[PDB]
Amino acid sequence: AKGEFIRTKPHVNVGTIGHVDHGKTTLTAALTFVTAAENPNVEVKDYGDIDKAPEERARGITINTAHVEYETAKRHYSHVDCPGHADYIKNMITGAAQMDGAILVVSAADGPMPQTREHILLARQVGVPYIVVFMNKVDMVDDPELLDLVEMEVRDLLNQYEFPGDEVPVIRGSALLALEQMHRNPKTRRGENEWVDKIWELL
RNA sequence: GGGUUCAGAACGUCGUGAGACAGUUCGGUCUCUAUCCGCCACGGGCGCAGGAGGCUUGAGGGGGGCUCUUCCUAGUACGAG
Ligand SMILES: Nc1nc2c(ncn2[C@@H]2O[C@H](COP(=O)(O)OP(=O)(O)CP(=O)(O)O)[C@@H](O)[C@H]2O)c(=O)[nH]1
Ligand SMILES: [Mg+2]
Repeated sequence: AKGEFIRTKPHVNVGTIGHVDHGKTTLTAALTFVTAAENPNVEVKDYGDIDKAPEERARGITINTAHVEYETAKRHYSHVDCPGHADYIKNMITGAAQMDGAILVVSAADGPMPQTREHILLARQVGVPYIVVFMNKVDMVDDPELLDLVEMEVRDLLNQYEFPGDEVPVIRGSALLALEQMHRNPKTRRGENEWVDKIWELL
């Protein structure tokens, strides 16, 4: 009652970094629910069990790199979910020392923060060729052209440590909402619900 | 009436002694009846510029005024955390 792994598509490890409280984990649980419906072989994880360690849970934050499995009819992924803060950097650095690609995560409301830097810096010294940004917390105050300033300065940061910043695919949206509807929408593909389609732009 | 503050008894101690010490130590009677002012209640009498059965206004008095936890705004202002 464990089942044999059926290697169909190719496997690639992608991790998720970025400062604290910026949606790193939820965005992670999201990719689980999102990519779920449109294909089996995923096994759903939630904001709760993604961070099953007491305190990590009861206390609020993420303390240990997760490790999630979700695919696409295109490519199979293994998602290593790093923690924000400092202190635990010794656990993100270990999560990072793996992941082929890093799904960077910045927040519209806050913008690139102190850890956002170092993480990127570690990625340039860990050996994570390729980064993808994902502005989260966008569903905040109508910023006609403010969230645009983020993608202007975040790219400045990436192209500040030898990263294709100007090329880096900066998706936009919210993970909470995206998650939320999915949370109460198990089965349901893309090209339908608002935000859910914002996750796929990233996937 | 547990402490002190009578009489008994003892310790230490001081005194030849009787005795002595806010030094200890055990014991050791706390008084049915409220006249007046005061107070809580309750009436009788006369008064209210005509006699009565009812229902009332409220000057002025009194009473009562308290506080904690948790959830939501929101893990949002602020904060590297
Ligand atoms: N407004 C808004 N809030 C969101 C969004 N995504 C997440 N959040 C908020 O952040 C909370 C937890 O975020 P989480 O994903 O764990 O943050 P994190 O990136 O893991 C921070 P660390 O890993 O360092 O502990 C959520 O319960 C929610 O209130 C979003 O897209 N918009
Ligand atoms: Mg986390």
